[PDB]
Amino acid sequence: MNLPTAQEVQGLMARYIELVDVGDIEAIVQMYADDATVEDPFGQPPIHGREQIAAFYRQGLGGGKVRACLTGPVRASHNGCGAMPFRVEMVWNGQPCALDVIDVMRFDEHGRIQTMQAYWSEVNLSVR
Amino acid sequence: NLPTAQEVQGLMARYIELVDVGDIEAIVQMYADDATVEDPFGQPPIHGREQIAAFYRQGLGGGKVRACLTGPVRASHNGCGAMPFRVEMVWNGQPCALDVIDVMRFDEHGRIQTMQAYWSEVNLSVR
Ligand SMILES: [Cl-]
Ligand SMILES: [Cl-]
Ligand SMILES: [Mg+2]
Ligand SMILES: [Mg+2]
Repeated sequence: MNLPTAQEVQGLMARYIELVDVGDIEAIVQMYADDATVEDPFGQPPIHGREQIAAFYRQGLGGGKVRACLTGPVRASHNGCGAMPFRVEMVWNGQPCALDVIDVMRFDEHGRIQTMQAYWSEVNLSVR
Repeated sequence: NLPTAQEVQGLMARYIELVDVGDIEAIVQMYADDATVEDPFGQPPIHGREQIAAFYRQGLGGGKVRACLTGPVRASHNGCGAMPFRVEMVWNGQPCALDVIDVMRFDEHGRIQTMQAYWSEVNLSVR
């Protein structure tokens, strides 16, 4: 693949959720560019490179008990970017928690996620 | 410093509220002087307070475009947020829907510095 057209952005971003949804940490990290960055949550400094991004997803996913699902359609541009709304269900002190998130991604000219920014803070964390 | 995350859920909601009711001056009053609009994302940015009016007067001048949040605003703690919504509008004279996510930053007074609107045709439907 080259720089993903808008339909290509959509399928990639939905796969990405499918991988979070099963917790294939290594297939996730192989969707990123070797020198990608992750800002998650957006505002905290960035995480550079596949090693660090791998350490980030293992800590987040390698537990407890994380599921994820789109909560509306992916919105894709014609320059290989996109944004998607989703909800992450996890376990916290045995209490089922959920977190509403939007991730923005910019891809590269091979269909690899070049930057990801995840929008959320505690206003989107609803403990039940 | 900057609006609190909770001040972001409020500003971005109010923005939606004003789109829907169609108020252009109340939209345009939300934009800091040096703001930019990228709508769609993948174009060139629009900057100039008359240019940004004008952009809201084309879209909205007909008086019948609606809009509403389709899920919660996601607000950061560095002045920014992102929201999903659905627009009702006219295209090819047929009622249509368009799904959109806007990302916004704000300033140090609660006005908009950058707006980015993500969508393309893959997000247009015909009713
Ligand atoms: Cl949605
Ligand atoms: Cl949502
Ligand atoms: Mg699944
Ligand atoms: Mg590269």
